[PDB]
Amino acid sequence: DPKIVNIGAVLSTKKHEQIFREAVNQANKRHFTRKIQLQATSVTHRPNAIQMALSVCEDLISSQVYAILVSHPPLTPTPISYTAGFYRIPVIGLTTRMSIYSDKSIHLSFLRTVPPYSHQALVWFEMMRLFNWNHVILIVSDDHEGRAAQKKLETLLEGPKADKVLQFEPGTKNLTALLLEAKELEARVIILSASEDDATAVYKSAAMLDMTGAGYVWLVGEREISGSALRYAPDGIIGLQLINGKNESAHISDAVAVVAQAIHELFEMENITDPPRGCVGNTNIWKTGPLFKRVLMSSKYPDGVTGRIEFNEDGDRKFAQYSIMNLQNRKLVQVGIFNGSYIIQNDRKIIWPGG
Amino acid sequence: PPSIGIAVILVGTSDEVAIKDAHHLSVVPRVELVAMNETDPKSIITRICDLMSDRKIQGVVFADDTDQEAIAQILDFISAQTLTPILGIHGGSSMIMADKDESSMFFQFGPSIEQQASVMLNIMEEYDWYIFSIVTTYFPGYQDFVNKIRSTIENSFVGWELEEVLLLDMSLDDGDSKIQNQLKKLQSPIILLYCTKEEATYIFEVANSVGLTGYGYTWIVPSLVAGDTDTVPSEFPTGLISVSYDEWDYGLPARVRDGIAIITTAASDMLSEHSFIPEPKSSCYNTHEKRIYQSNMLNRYLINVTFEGRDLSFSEDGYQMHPKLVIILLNKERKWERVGKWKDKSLQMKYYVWPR
Ligand SMILES: *[C@@H]1O[C@H](CO)[C@@H](O[C@@H]2O[C@H](CO)[C@@H](O[C@@H]3O[C@H](CO[C@H]4O[C@H](CO)[C@@H](O)[C@H](O)[C@@H]4O)[C@@H](O)[C@H](O[C@H]4O[C@H](CO)[C@@H](O)[C@H](O)[C@@H]4O)[C@@H]3O)[C@H](O)[C@H]2NC(C)=O)[C@H](O)[C@H]1NC(C)=O
Ligand SMILES: C[C@@H](CN1CCC(Cc2ccccc2)CC1)[C@@H](O)c1ccc(O)cc1
Ligand SMILES: *[C@@H]1O[C@H](CO)[C@@H](O)[C@H](O)[C@H]1NC(C)=O
Ligand SMILES: *[C@H]1O[C@H](CO)[C@@H](O)[C@H](O)[C@H]1NC(C)=O
Ligand SMILES: *[C@H]1O[C@H](CO)[C@@H](O)[C@H](O)[C@H]1NC(C)=O
Ligand code: NA
Repeated sequence: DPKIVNIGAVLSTKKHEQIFREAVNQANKRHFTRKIQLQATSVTHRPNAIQMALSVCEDLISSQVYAILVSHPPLTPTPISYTAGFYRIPVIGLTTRMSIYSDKSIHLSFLRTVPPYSHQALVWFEMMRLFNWNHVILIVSDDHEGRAAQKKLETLLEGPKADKVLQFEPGTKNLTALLLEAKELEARVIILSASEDDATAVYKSAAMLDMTGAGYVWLVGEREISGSALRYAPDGIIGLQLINGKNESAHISDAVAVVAQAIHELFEMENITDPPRGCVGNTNIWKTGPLFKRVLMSSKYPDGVTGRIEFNEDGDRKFAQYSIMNLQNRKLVQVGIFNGSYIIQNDRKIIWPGG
Repeated sequence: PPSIGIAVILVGTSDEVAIKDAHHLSVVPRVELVAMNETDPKSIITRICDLMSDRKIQGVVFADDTDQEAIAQILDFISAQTLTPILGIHGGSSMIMADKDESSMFFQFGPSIEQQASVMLNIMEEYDWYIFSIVTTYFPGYQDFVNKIRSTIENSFVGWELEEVLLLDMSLDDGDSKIQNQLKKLQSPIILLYCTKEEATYIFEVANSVGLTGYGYTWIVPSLVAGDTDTVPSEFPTGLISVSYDEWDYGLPARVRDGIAIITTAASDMLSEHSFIPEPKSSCYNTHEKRIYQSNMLNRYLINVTFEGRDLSFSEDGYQMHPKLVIILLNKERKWERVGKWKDKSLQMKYYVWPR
């Protein structure tokens, strides 16, 4: 008999639960499990965030889970980061891309197998090196996510410089003011960060001002060319898609893989205590938690279904891979990929705006 | 006059007697004292969700006897999801909480990080201690703390000199001695330290092992580190200065008194200017459904309340407007001695020459 460690997961559907259950089973198979053996413990999302937090306590933490995997539903992963964060149990984000979770100050024990939206800057950057755009205007929504991306890009710029950053109040519908302020500048590469609904707002104003014409470059992210945002998106726009970034299944398989390796690496050390069984009455952090985060946080899984798994200082995926997208004749057309480090331009030619 | 339910959750050993001992407005308070044994998330969420179904509670006054700042956070959560006002009047419930939700209605007694750090500089001026360094963890508020310091230093014709500023990572362990290395780099008489009580016990334990607790080294820390004064961790250096909510002058039943004051007064004001006061949630198990039917129109009022001749008003970030502060000094017998009082924006010290 070996020691049973539990990993837990909060997933979208009972089909995905089954996938998690089977991922662990294969880890058990793949690994030497004489001393420690994994067990899978999962639930699906709850209707509101209080019921969710509690579910964590009753269903997961009650089983002394060393980790909790978290996807989305079919209501964020926050009540899960907190409840679990309360004890310093590591929480692994499977599909959330918001930049809030990159903040160690409120989501301390959080890491994810996907990068935050703001990391798209790394690509826009290799992109400015490639097509020699040295002068850009950056237009971001004045929300956390907006500033996150602005912060991220300015870091890399200190080559090519940023002429002005125009920040706008999210939810606004008539941006003609903001846009005309940008029209006056000599620079014609524009980088946008905004939600779907704010993408839409910019895209329109951008048109009625004749700035989506030829001689303009529009470089954006995934949110800015998804769903509603596409209905009014100007042709010649370049945007990104996080490859596999929405395959819950792909990410369950890989998270479990990394976690099972960390769990084994961990028990190579000593003075490893179990997490607290249950919430009620326990108010001390799990002593071994901060170590276990350290062991995960510097794990490396190289032949992973979602590619090369590896986390930065903030616990965010590194070497994430992006499809480079071009809106051509109103079709999203793949013109290349960012493969973690390099841009690789495929045969399909980029039609800029105007062209 | 109609009756609004006000629950008062007093955690840990407390005298329900004087509490129940200590109001002609436009509406009356139907108070009900409740004790609670535990302070983890499932306990606190559950106790409050239950109480909210049994009765119709429009307010909550929370007091506890611990040093768990996570209680302040658990509450802010609870407060925002259910849209119920909650007052953390004493304890962990009262510790500095930075960046509370937008939707919250959670207010705490005691001074904001920005204010304490102000207080910490007035002291350093009294004794012409102008040379100092900062050390913080990633605890929420740490940014408000450093930034409040800076814009003061920056905008001052006084000869301040911020020598270094260290940010320590407690998310990860210290089996590599990363912290130790950082700390070893400090070389200033004063060291403002922003982090949590449990965080600080560990930091000092390390700071000692680099000769930084001795004389020549003075550490100033905020309320949440002093925490509760009848508890002094063994690794707290003697000579340690700290601000503190005057649990001396201003004790519990007085706090529970104004507790019930603010929630009642604020209710009155809103039945007056609007001929209605928002219905209390019947259940937390139904927050998605009943959301368009709820709001924080009471904040307008929970803030600006005058009572018994005192402005018991709150700020935006949800901390008290002008609380009475004591400045305390950890002495040679490892007990906390009061050594100064903070009133308006005026600081009065007991000593002219600083003690050893
Ligand atoms: C994303 O895309 C990038 C770019 O293509 C890939 O990275 C390169 O990967 C290749 C293949 O692994 C690396 O190749 C090997 O390069 C060696 C020498 O390198 C130098 O010179 C180049 C050109 O300037 C520089 O880029 C690089 O920094 C070095 O200075 C060779 O000696 C290798 O040869 C030996 O092995 C090969 C097989 O791999 C045999 O064919 C040979 O006979 C010989 O035994 C080899 O060609 C390359 O160095 C990488 N470049 C950089 C800069 O990273 C990534 O792999 C890809 N990433 C993902 C996630 O897919
Ligand atoms: C602030 C805490 C996070 N914190 C602990 C309490 C928890 C409260 C809560 C639990 C369950 C439901 C609702 C609310 C929410 C998460 C952590 O990031 C941290 C610790 C130490 C540090 O130097 C910096 C950051
Ligand atoms: C809570 O604990 C105290 C002390 O043990 C006890 O008096 C009280 O009965 C307990 N509460 C419950 C659930 O009965
Ligand atoms: C993603 O999920 C798994 C990855 O292991 C794979 O079997 C499947 O084909 C993929 N599906 C999609 C949406 O590409
Ligand atoms: C709150 O009420 C007071 C007293 O009635 C009054 O002076 C003022 O209008 C209000 N205060 C604020 C914050 O406007
Ligand atoms: Na993180």
